[PDB]
Amino acid sequence: VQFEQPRRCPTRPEGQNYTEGIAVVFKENIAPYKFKATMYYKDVTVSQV
Amino acid sequence: HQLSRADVTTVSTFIDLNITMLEDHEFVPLEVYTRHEIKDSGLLDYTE
Repeated sequence: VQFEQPRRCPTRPEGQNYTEGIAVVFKENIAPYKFKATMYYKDVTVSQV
Repeated sequence: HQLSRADVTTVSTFIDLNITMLEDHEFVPLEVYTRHEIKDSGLLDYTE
């Protein structure tokens, strides 16, 4: 018999490469468009007594 | 005569240890009810 000779050891994987950056994350807009309006009308009442 | 190492039986002094990496996992979006379903669960919609 003979002793097994040294095995090839695992290596540390390269690792992940990361790009630094700034981000803005946008979602679907669900907010209604809002604006200002002015109503001009006249309450007309006719009473029969 | 000479001979190859493969001609001699091999016994190991090494202790085995088998480590495997945790594989990648992808999480998909998943909701029980969407907003459309929640809004549609009303019987009358005042706006409509």
